[PDB]
Amino acid sequence: MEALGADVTQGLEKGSLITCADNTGARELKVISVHGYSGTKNRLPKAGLGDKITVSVTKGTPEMRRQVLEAVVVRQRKPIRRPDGTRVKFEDNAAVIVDENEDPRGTELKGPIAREVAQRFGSVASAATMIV
Amino acid sequence: PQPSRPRKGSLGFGPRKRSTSETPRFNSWPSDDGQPGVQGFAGYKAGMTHVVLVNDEPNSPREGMEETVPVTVIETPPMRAVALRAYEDTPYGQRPLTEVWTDEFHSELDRTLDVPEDHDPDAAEEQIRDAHEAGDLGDLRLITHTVPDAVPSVPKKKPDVMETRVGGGSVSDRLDHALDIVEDGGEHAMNDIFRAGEYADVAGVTKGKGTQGPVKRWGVQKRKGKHARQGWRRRIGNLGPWNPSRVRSTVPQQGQTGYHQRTELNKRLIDIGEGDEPTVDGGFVNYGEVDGPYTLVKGSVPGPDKRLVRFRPAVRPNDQPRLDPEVRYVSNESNQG
Amino acid sequence: RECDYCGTDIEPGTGTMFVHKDGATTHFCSSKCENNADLGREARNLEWTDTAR
RNA sequence: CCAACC
RNA sequence: CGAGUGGCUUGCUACCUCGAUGUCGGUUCCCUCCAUCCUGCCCGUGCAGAAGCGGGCAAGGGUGAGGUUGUUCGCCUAUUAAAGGAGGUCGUGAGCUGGGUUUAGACCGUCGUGAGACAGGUCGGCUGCUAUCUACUGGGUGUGUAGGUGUCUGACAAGAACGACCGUAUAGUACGAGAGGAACUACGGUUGGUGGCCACUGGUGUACCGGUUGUUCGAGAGAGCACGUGCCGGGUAGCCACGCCACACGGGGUAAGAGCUGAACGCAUCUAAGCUCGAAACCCACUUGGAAAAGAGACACCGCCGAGGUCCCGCGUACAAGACGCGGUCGAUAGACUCGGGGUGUGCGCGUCGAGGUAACGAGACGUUAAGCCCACGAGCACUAACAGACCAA
RNA sequence: GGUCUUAAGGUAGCGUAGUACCUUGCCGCAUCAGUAGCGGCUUGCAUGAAUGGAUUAACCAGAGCUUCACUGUCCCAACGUUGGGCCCGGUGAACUGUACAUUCCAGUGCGGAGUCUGGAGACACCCAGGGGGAAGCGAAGACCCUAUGGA
RNA sequence: GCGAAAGCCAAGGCCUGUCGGGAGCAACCAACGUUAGGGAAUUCGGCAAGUUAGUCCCGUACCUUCGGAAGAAGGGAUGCC
RNA sequence: GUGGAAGUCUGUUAGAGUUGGUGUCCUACAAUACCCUCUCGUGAUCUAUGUGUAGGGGUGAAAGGCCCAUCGAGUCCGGCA
Ligand SMILES: [Cl-]
Ligand SMILES: [Cl-]
Ligand SMILES: [K+]
Ligand SMILES: [Mg+2]
Ligand SMILES: [Mg+2]
Ligand SMILES: [Mg+2]
Ligand SMILES: [Mg+2]
Ligand SMILES: [Mg+2]
Ligand SMILES: [Mg+2]
Ligand SMILES: [Mg+2]
Ligand SMILES: [Mg+2]
Ligand SMILES: [Mg+2]
Ligand SMILES: [Mg+2]
Ligand SMILES: [Mg+2]
Ligand SMILES: [Mg+2]
Ligand SMILES: [Mg+2]
Ligand SMILES: [Mg+2]
Ligand SMILES: [Mg+2]
Ligand SMILES: [Mg+2]
Ligand SMILES: [Mg+2]
Ligand SMILES: [Mg+2]
Ligand SMILES: [Mg+2]
Ligand SMILES: [Mg+2]
Ligand SMILES: [Mg+2]
Ligand SMILES: [Mg+2]
Ligand SMILES: [Mg+2]
Ligand code: NA
Ligand code: NA
Ligand code: NA
Ligand code: NA
Ligand code: NA
Ligand code: NA
Ligand code: NA
Ligand code: NA
Ligand code: NA
Ligand code: NA
Ligand code: NA
Ligand code: NA
Ligand code: NA
Ligand code: NA
Ligand code: NA
Ligand code: NA
Ligand code: NA
Ligand code: NA
Ligand code: NA
Ligand SMILES: [Sr+2]
Ligand SMILES: [Sr+2]
Ligand SMILES: [Sr+2]
Ligand SMILES: [Sr+2]
Ligand SMILES: [Sr+2]
Ligand SMILES: [Sr+2]
Ligand SMILES: [Sr+2]
Ligand SMILES: [Sr+2]
Ligand SMILES: [Sr+2]
Ligand SMILES: [Sr+2]
Ligand SMILES: [Sr+2]
Ligand SMILES: [Sr+2]
Ligand SMILES: [Sr+2]
Ligand SMILES: [Sr+2]
Ligand SMILES: [Sr+2]
Ligand SMILES: [Sr+2]
Ligand SMILES: [Sr+2]
Ligand SMILES: [Sr+2]
Ligand SMILES: [Sr+2]
Ligand SMILES: [Sr+2]
Ligand SMILES: [Sr+2]
Ligand SMILES: [Sr+2]
Ligand SMILES: [Sr+2]
Ligand SMILES: [Sr+2]
Ligand SMILES: [Sr+2]
Ligand SMILES: [Sr+2]
Ligand SMILES: [Sr+2]
Ligand SMILES: [Sr+2]
Ligand SMILES: [Sr+2]
Ligand SMILES: [Sr+2]
Ligand SMILES: [Sr+2]
Ligand SMILES: [Sr+2]
Ligand SMILES: [Sr+2]
Ligand SMILES: [Sr+2]
Ligand SMILES: [Sr+2]
Ligand SMILES: [Sr+2]
Ligand SMILES: [Sr+2]
Repeated sequence: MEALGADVTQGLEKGSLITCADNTGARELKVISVHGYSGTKNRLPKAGLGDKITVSVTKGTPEMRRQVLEAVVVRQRKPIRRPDGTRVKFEDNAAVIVDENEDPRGTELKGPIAREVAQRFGSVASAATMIV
Repeated sequence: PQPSRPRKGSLGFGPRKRSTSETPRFNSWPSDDGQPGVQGFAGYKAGMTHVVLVNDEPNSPREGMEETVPVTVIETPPMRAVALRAYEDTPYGQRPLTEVWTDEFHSELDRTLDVPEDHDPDAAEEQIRDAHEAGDLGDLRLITHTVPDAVPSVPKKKPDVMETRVGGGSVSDRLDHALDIVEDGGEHAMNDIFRAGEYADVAGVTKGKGTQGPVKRWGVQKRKGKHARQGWRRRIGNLGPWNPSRVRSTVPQQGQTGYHQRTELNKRLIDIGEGDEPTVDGGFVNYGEVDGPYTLVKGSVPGPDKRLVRFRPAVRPNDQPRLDPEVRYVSNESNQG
Repeated sequence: RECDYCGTDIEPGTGTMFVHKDGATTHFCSSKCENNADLGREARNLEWTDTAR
């Protein structure tokens, strides 16, 4: 993928429960897999800011629950490092549901997004209210 | 079905024993291209700080932008190429033929060697030139030593001696180039060899940790879950199969870890100066203050503070040189805190 | 930059930026400041702080 | 599979 | 239908072992095989492209995470370049586990007149040992080569030190009616592996500073105990990873394969002689060890009445003993002191205020006070201690 | 089959059960995915009425399953504490010992060799270590069979 | 303090749950403290560890042999002067 | 409201016991020990001393448990070489 523009310490693993920062009807997401990732023996697959992940809906509307969908990690509590050395961290972990073209399934995003995620997923960005 | 997994640790840095010379010894030198020139230099590790640089990379989306970069400060005072040793080619490889020494010696070089009192620089030179005419001359190197005294933070006064190959144009031309340096006093500096922005390979004896177990030394797992409470916590599963009936040297075991020679490749030289611009408030921890010839190496360098590190022009650079990077800031913030 | 908590200047190539839930931003110069803020202390009531001084 | 008797 | 190879399954045999070679599965750690799952290079196609399908060379590297089940196997899920198979006493219990299996208790079904039986099911149910030899990982002392210091050589030895992927430009281009849709090459990044380092972020930090509960020292001050910090907050050095740095290109020879010249066989023929090319594979490049390489090495200088070394002393860039390294007045090596740089968070005492209360009394607030306390770091400084001194040595 | 053996021929209930071989039975629930678990169906290899059937509030260091909370069980390990470990003074055992013994790769051999054969490697001694091998030490195999053995 | 509970302290007893000396004191082991983000992914199985916790006020379901279930659950309060 | 029942609850009160760690130990401190966790604790309770039941016999809320480290038939000596 296109260089992110910052160094990330993956703060999530397969099975982690995160916030769905959009209005798709899904409230809580569970990480199932990380696109393009391949680990090592015993290592739990990890995901962090900027990664595209497959997810299942743990909490939300009946129609959304249990659906297996693609998403994009927009926020995480574990810090990340920007070119100027500063570390950046969020209040929670969150992802935005996305389709085969990486366009947000929802109409609006909730909460701030990291600028680095904007680079990668422009259409996701062209839905962001706040970009930090 | 027993998943695959790479082995624990590399088999290419063994045996993992205590190094014989604390002074690093390069086992390779740059190729002969440009004009003749000493292919290496040395210094003493002081500590680290960071510097904000202007992205130099012409292929970077950030070219021309601020960038914080970690730097290891190495005090690189002038050294003295004290002699010229010649190697001849023989059926059994290269062998020292003779050496051309000088008269001017640093006041304390006698803390390591028995300084020459009676030598014939011309008989030596003569034998060497005859070797070239004959075509039996191997490479040409300079016996070099440091000047610990120039460095206040380092307690040693006893100079460290190392041999550094001289490469360059034609042998005749660099042979003459070698003889010139030596004769003077051999006093040469970091500037004479490197330019800020070039890539250097740094060699040094790592920090010692004495005896350590397989977990730390080879990176084997610790025992897990229930297997961690029965009486074994940091011991590997087994020393090998029933057959072969012996323990292979490849199984991870306890032993000396640290204090090994390592040659770190492609370290970019961020800046070569003199003075106290890089020094840190309060002084570099366990080292002291810097105020003299110094080099800022990008990133980390093997060894503890005060150890002798060696520089060599990168023998296998991956990227082209981008000379004299622009340094907009050099942190001097205390390292205690 | 200045630390949004104690007031001292943040040494370049240092510190962390915490991104609040509402999108706000707080630039901390160190863990000490972060940790006092986490405790709910207001920099103005802490004597050693530049803000307080 | 299997680690005895069936 | 015919001919074989393997020794993973199963069967057969009873050769070895019953004065015992602990039994399945898993786990951990190491080496290997190729009948190749991916990656490199090829050939064919019912090969336009993209992609499939089949075949050849090839074992360098990789082959992962999860749900049921003790399970092996397998079924299933999302990832992936791919998530290959097999040998090592079905590698691995003087390594682990004890779910299964596999005693003694007990139950169900079936069988038995009964005692009791059932690779049928079910609940519970015990794992000893201070390593002699050998093996290997690391560390020493001697002898040999035959006075000392310093610097090297390189026979050998180890490496995967690197493997893989995504993205961009090429390019909505070649190809194709369209749908769809490449490559050479140049770049940016990720992942797995590898070695090192602590400026940054993060952890620790029973150094340290603060808050505070119970109790005891009459109160105050200052302290002990509450497990080797009572509890809580912060955290220097150091050590660490979750942090940071670095880990090619290029040559040489080949396999499959593509060809050249070319005859036996006037022609033809990549082959028989000769030759041009051509794989992640082989060799070199790179890193690490390496004078005990018995052909036991090379060079330079010093010394044989003295070069050098030992004891001793102050110490760590070193360290389980040993070893290693630095300094010893020609000196800043360690400590004291004073600065500097750090940690904590505003000391004792006193003064004002303070809900009230006749008063006594009074939790607490402000000032004095960027205070007080403390520091495994740095500088300065010979104040103290590196003194005195003994000895070996061609 | 629409009686026959041997008296009767399984009723109420319960049911894939701590009983179902087939079997991961089929449907549903729950999970990304559930040989598990729960509900239903049920022809029950081989349920069933004091050989008690069903049911059941309360109780339980009894067996199985799910959820919330939490966490170093795990990803993936780090730093620290106390006692050992290491060095020194003193005290001072035991297990084990046919012999030799510096081994390694192959082979051979009663087919599972440090000692046989061929090669390879190998200067002596000592310290620390984790235990690959000595089919290691400990116990005349608790299994199996055999004995004109025992209980 | 509810307390013959914990913890601390008297009277009284002891330094004999009887080998010491030394190394910032390494590997490894026994007990144990602290661990960012994730939060059972570990495992046959949450085994081990942890979470909760005292007292008062509010409030408390299915089911029931009417006893119980129940401290269900869930929520709030707590010092000093 | 009183009353204060209970093979009733909590409880390391005394006291009794022992689910798990398959922790420590396993030439032990110990031929059944140590630590934490855990269960009972007004009763078919626990406990001291005295006393009775004896080997094909006792005793047994039954595990072939127990009858002096010994039990699907104690121990000693004898039968017995
Ligand atoms: Cl995955
Ligand atoms: Cl393990
Ligand atoms: K046997
Ligand atoms: Mg695993
Ligand atoms: Mg620091
Ligand atoms: Mg800082
Ligand atoms: Mg036989
Ligand atoms: Mg045995
Ligand atoms: Mg093949
Ligand atoms: Mg291989
Ligand atoms: Mg086996
Ligand atoms: Mg074994
Ligand atoms: Mg065993
Ligand atoms: Mg043992
Ligand atoms: Mg079971
Ligand atoms: Mg069982
Ligand atoms: Mg059986
Ligand atoms: Mg069922
Ligand atoms: Mg009846
Ligand atoms: Mg026997
Ligand atoms: Mg039997
Ligand atoms: Mg009989
Ligand atoms: Mg943590
Ligand atoms: Mg698992
Ligand atoms: Mg438990
Ligand atoms: Mg009695
Ligand atoms: Na143990
Ligand atoms: Na074995
Ligand atoms: Na065959
Ligand atoms: Na096994
Ligand atoms: Na391969
Ligand atoms: Na499975
Ligand atoms: Na075996
Ligand atoms: Na065992
Ligand atoms: Na096993
Ligand atoms: Na080649
Ligand atoms: Na019946
Ligand atoms: Na009970
Ligand atoms: Na822990
Ligand atoms: Na062994
Ligand atoms: Na019997
Ligand atoms: Na004594
Ligand atoms: Na009444
Ligand atoms: Na117990
Ligand atoms: Na009898
Ligand atoms: Sr050298
Ligand atoms: Sr070399
Ligand atoms: Sr155990
Ligand atoms: Sr063997
Ligand atoms: Sr035997
Ligand atoms: Sr082959
Ligand atoms: Sr392929
Ligand atoms: Sr199966
Ligand atoms: Sr098997
Ligand atoms: Sr295996
Ligand atoms: Sr079992
Ligand atoms: Sr079974
Ligand atoms: Sr049975
Ligand atoms: Sr000899
Ligand atoms: Sr492209
Ligand atoms: Sr199109
Ligand atoms: Sr204490
Ligand atoms: Sr508490
Ligand atoms: Sr060919
Ligand atoms: Sr020699
Ligand atoms: Sr019926
Ligand atoms: Sr032999
Ligand atoms: Sr040992
Ligand atoms: Sr007293
Ligand atoms: Sr005594
Ligand atoms: Sr702490
Ligand atoms: Sr689980
Ligand atoms: Sr699981
Ligand atoms: Sr509550
Ligand atoms: Sr009771
Ligand atoms: Sr009780
Ligand atoms: Sr047990
Ligand atoms: Sr425990
Ligand atoms: Sr025992
Ligand atoms: Sr009572
Ligand atoms: Sr007895
Ligand atoms: Sr007799």
